[PDB]
Amino acid sequence: FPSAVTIKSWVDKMQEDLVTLAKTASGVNQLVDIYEKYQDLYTVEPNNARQLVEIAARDIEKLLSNRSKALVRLALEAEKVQAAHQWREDFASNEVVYYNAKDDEPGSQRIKPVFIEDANFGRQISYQHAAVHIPTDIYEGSTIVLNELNWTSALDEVFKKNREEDPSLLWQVFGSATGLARYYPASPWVKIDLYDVRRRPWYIQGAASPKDMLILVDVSGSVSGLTLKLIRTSVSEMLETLSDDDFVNVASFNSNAQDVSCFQHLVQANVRNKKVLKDAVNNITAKGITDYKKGFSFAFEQLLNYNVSRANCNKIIMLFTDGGEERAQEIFNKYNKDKKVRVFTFSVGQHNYDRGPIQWMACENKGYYYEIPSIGAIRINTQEYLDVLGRPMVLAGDKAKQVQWTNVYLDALELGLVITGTLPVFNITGQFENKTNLKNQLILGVMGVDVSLEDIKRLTPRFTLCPNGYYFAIDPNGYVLLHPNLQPKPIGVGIPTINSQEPVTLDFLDAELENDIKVEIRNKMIDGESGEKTFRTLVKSQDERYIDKGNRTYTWTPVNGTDYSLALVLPTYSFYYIKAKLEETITQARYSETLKPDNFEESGYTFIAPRDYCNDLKISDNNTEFLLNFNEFIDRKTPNNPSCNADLINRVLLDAGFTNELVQNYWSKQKNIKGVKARFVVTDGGITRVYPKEAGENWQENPETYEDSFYKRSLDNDNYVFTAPYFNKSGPGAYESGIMVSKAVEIYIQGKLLKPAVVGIKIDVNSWIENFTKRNSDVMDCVILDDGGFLLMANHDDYTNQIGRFFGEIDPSLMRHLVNISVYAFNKSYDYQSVCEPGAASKQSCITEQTQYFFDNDSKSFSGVLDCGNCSRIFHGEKLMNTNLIFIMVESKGTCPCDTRLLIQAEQTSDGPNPCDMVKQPRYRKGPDVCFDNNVLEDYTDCGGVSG
Amino acid sequence: QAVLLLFRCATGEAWQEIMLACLPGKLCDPESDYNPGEEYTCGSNFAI
Amino acid sequence: LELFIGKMHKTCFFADSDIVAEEDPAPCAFSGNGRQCTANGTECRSGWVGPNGGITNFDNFAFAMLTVFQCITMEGWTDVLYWMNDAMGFELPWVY
Amino acid sequence: GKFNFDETQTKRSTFDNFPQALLTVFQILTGEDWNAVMYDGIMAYGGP
Ligand SMILES: *[C@@H]1O[C@H](CO)[C@@H](O[C@@H]2O[C@H](CO)[C@@H](O[C@@H]3O[C@H](CO)[C@@H](O[C@@H]4O[C@H](CO)[C@@H](O)[C@H](O)[C@H]4NC(C)=O)[C@H](O)[C@H]3NC(C)=O)[C@H](O)[C@H]2NC(C)=O)[C@H](O)[C@H]1NC(C)=O
Ligand SMILES: *[C@@H]1O[C@H](CO)[C@@H](O[C@@H]2O[C@H](CO)[C@@H](O[C@@H]3O[C@H](CO)[C@@H](O)[C@H](O)[C@H]3NC(C)=O)[C@H](O)[C@H]2NC(C)=O)[C@H](O)[C@H]1NC(C)=O
Ligand SMILES: *[C@@H]1O[C@H](CO)[C@@H](O[C@@H]2O[C@H](CO)[C@@H](O)[C@H](O)[C@H]2NC(C)=O)[C@H](O)[C@H]1NC(C)=O
Ligand SMILES: *[C@@H]1O[C@H](CO)[C@@H](O[C@@H]2O[C@H](CO)[C@@H](O)[C@H](O)[C@H]2NC(C)=O)[C@H](O)[C@H]1NC(C)=O
Ligand SMILES: *[C@@H]1O[C@H](CO)[C@@H](O[C@@H]2O[C@H](CO)[C@@H](O)[C@H](O)[C@H]2NC(C)=O)[C@H](O)[C@H]1NC(C)=O
Ligand SMILES: C(=C\c1ccccc1)/CN1CCN(C(c2ccccc2)c2ccccc2)CC1
Ligand SMILES: *[C@@H]1O[C@H](CO)[C@@H](O)[C@H](O)[C@H]1NC(C)=O
Ligand SMILES: [Ca+2]
Ligand SMILES: [Ca+2]
Repeated sequence: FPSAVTIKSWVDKMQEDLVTLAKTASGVNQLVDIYEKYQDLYTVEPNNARQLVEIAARDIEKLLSNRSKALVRLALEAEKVQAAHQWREDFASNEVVYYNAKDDEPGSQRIKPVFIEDANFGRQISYQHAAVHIPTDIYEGSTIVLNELNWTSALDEVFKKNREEDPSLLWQVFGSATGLARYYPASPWVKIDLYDVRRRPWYIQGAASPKDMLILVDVSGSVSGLTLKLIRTSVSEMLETLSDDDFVNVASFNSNAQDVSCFQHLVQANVRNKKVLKDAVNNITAKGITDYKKGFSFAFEQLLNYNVSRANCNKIIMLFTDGGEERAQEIFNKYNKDKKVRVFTFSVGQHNYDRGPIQWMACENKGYYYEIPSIGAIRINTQEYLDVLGRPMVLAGDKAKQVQWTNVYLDALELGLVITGTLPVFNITGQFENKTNLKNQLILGVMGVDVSLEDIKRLTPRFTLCPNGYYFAIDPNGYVLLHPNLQPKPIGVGIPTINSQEPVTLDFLDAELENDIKVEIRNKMIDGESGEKTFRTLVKSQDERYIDKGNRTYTWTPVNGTDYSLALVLPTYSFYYIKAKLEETITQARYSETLKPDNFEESGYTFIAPRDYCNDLKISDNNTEFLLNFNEFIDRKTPNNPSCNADLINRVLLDAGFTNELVQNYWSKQKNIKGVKARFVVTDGGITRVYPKEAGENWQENPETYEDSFYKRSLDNDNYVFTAPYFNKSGPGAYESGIMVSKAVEIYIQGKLLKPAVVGIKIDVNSWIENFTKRNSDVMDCVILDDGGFLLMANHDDYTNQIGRFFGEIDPSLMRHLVNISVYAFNKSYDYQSVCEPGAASKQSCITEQTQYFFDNDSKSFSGVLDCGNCSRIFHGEKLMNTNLIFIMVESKGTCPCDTRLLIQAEQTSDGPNPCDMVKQPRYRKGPDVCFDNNVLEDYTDCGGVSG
Repeated sequence: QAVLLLFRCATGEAWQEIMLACLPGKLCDPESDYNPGEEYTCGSNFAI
Repeated sequence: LELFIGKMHKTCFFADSDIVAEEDPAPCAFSGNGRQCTANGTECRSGWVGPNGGITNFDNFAFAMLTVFQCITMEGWTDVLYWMNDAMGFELPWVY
Repeated sequence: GKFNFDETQTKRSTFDNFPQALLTVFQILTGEDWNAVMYDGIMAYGGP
């Protein structure tokens, strides 16, 4: 084994070979000179974080105020129009004219519309009228439906009036309590149909207030058989009506009351928690005698806990039973004398047991009585309890009409991620003289207007920021309304085993890597206070394979029209940006001439970022043709550009000249270099330049520069970054492309740091072997790894064959010992929006755990001995200077025949974290301040008996 | 097969359910020849 | 017992699965002589419990005696006759 | 109470209480569908 001095000098020669090759071939200093050479085609502008967040938060507040005004103007007409309705009972003569969706008539006439296709809508629509959706299990043409189908026809004019001031208005929907939903503009509905507007999350939040639910399940002997199957189905279909603001728990009683799950108190009832309760419900068996006093005493004690986070709102007890002779009136006179807890009772199944006590239980405690004889009645009887809970809110009047916004969810009409406004509509008939007040305490329905997340993204431009800088808005519950890591996919829970209705609620701590400092920032944003903090953060790469640590600055302010809070993540070296100023005619024609596809042989293969340069230039996702449209638009349009912004076009044109002048003046002289296969320049303007036409066909990176993983990683590092290729024969690239090396250019205009572009080359692996050799020994092994433990230059041929592979999958014994001696740290995190192939108990969404390795210690020299069973193995570790590489030499595994378990660094399916202990110490959250319950004027005399 | 059905009715197995299955509103096989369109006319009220 | 033991054990499941295709399953042909399921994507293999949950069959002396006593009381005898028609064919079971 | 094994439907000819027991015994005497009740009672004890 050679000495430390003889190995330190051996790696010293190669680190000069690698750095000098990349320094000169790419021409890092040449690009720096070009930017400094002119200094007059552009100006340096400051990037004030504090000013940006307030401006962006003002636009979001103003946008949500247009929709709020479009809702009060929409709900006022519905209240007034309905109060003038006469309730006709025969429509055979005066037929109702409406358009019914999902189609190609006793008392209705159908409309066949025109259905013109347009943009900002994924489907064909029509502004002439409003479509009407009726659930399958609801008969159109009934008196209840037909009467509702008339007075809602007056909403068509106010639907048009709302859209005239704001042509950028998305779906406007009225969800009636009868079941039908009328939306504008008219468009066809999207296998059988199971959509009910009354069960949608946006309808539910406007129907009532948050609630502290507690489900009591009867698991005595008499419920065994079919009526246990209906009880478990009714409970499961009822937890589907609970949002993130509602706290629920499930208990069972059969001569003894206990919790059915691992929670033991009220839990937030989010996506993960509701899965645990749902899983625990379909596990209960029926056995024992019935004890109602013990069941209700246990239930009333959990509602009075106050140690854990609750809703501090509607307190309700749900009793799922069949029948008994026990009234338990001694418990109700002890635990709720003030009637602060509602009791809803359900009699489930086909039986002959006494329902009298069950009916009496729900009548004294302001509840309601429900019958569920078969499966067909399960879905509708588990949602009518919101009529009772909305009674106090109706009597409030004008102070209960506040606009609310939902969690981020996928639109039913295939529109993407949207949020919906909410405002209830009340019966008003007879309220002018205040004489009816009989059905006037039930809402007519809920109004709603959809706001797409792409609408919000247009209010927070990000092309003047560094690719590492981004905006991100938060929610009171902590979830993210806006984030680069939020994807239009449902969040997965558990592991999918086989033998989109849920909202996309992604917490802030789950969007990016968690930190002790970041938790404090999250809590300061939730309670709505402005601030700022600069601290060192370790950042996960765009491709989940690397972790790098760099300084970041977080600046947040509350959007205090709504309850959201907006923040702007901005690193250093990005408080200034290059602003292009150029109005000369011939200097842009020459720059635009460099974009012609024909002369790539003299200027290199050129890519263009599919930015929204002008409104008439559609994105293409092809770039080969998109550039053809872009440059043909430049010469076929007056350069004044009155319809689109010149700032986003002046930058790309200015960067076109700078990249070309490097190619013509520097790259053209060296036609071929021994160790170079390709040379690329990626800039902030949004262009890529690969000099060889043949090598430009292997560029698999995203044309958008802000989405390039190597571009973002090279800005954080202050040295050449080696990016390992992929594996598993994922197309071409192993040997015929090369190894990518990049280095971000830094310019100093007036004492200001700026990183406008990156440059790099692709070192061929085969010629690097020749330099490395100056081989396949059976007694020694020499490998080169980067920051992340990926192979880049091996020694044993077969090792070099599996290039760009994690070192733990080819030598687990050495990799595990490296982590222990603190040279390769690792941080594990969960990906809640991932799709994985299901296993045994196409594809389904699941949680996948990610692992990323990075350099822990700053020290460059490592040495030591590892023992793997009656053998002593020695090794030396030296790290290349000005590079993220490490050279490790160890004798071959043949000497010591040991083989431990492989160490996998890949997207591995998991089901964690455990939800049974997260509820013990939940994350901080703030609940709504509106609480509408316990109103004295409530009638509640119709308990369950007037109906039968 | 007809004799077997008659024996089944003689033992009184499900004779009323056989009777209810011979009413006019029944489908009969395309193997038999009949005017197109009128396909459910086979079956007679004399079954009772 | 002598004529037929364990013939009513082949109903037509879905292809490459273990779920019975029909809601009221009936046996296939034991040797390709009785009834064959000709539903799109169905095949049958000997792995079925039996017509009445295994209570009605001729694969035991007690089971055969119970079936004979059930048939001699003119109760559900045609059900067993038709199941054997589905299993074997149309010539032997009617005599028995 | 042992006739709650099917979990998919509710059975009418049971021994749930005295009137239903009397009705089921009378039905067994008449011989109509006595084998169905026998199967139900057999499957109530595990099966074949
Ligand atoms: C907002 O509130 C108003 C009033 O507060 C409410 O309008 C009232 O609607 C009911 C219908 O539910 C009208 O009731 C009338 O009287 C009886 C009661 O239903 C009906 O007669 C039969 O009733 C049975 C039920 O008991 C029903 O099954 C049957 O179909 C009915 N018809 C028969 C047997 O022919 C009358 O038909 C019904 N209508 C009349 C007499 O025109 C009230 O009269 C209405 N009150 C007022 C002041 O107009 C309105 O529906 C609420 N809004 C919504 C969206 O529901
Ligand atoms: C519920 O349906 C009713 C019938 O379908 C609607 O009632 C009809 O509305 C028509 C137009 O609004 C009326 O036509 C005109 O009414 C005015 C009185 O305001 C008069 O000039 C005439 O009666 C008539 N003019 C003409 C025909 O040129 C109908 O008179 C009226 N009644 C009927 C047809 O019996 C309701 O409007 C509808 N409710 C809602 C809320 O839209
Ligand atoms: C939130 O509301 C407050 C006041 O309601 C706004 O505070 C303003 O702050 C600026 C500079 O700090 C002052 O010049 C104004 O006078 C303040 N407003 C008032 C009414 O005094 C704050 O701007 C709001 N939040 C946002 C994002 O605009
Ligand atoms: C938390 O809940 C418990 C019971 O649900 C409350 O009762 C006290 O519990 C703590 C120990 O957990 C002790 O102080 C006593 O055993 C209980 N009584 C009193 C008067 O303290 C408790 O008050 C609730 N709050 C806290 C902060 O523990
Ligand atoms: C990311 O990785 C770091 C480095 O291992 C981890 O934080 C270290 O945790 C250990 C023990 O838990 C401490 O002794 C170190 O001082 C920590 N280093 C730090 C905080 O820099 C942890 O896994 C992750 N740290 C984060 C996310 O901040
Ligand atoms: C079944 C015979 C049968 C009927 C229809 C079809 C096939 C067989 C056996 N026996 C059962 C009892 N029944 C009769 C019966 C009549 C006379 C004597 C004995 C019994 C009965 C049963 C219950 C209550 C009152 C009367 C008469 C027939
Ligand atoms: C809508 O919001 C925009 C800001 O997004 C604002 O400028 C405008 O005044 C609002 N109202 C209308 C009718 O456009
Ligand atoms: Ca009971
Ligand atoms: Ca009979």
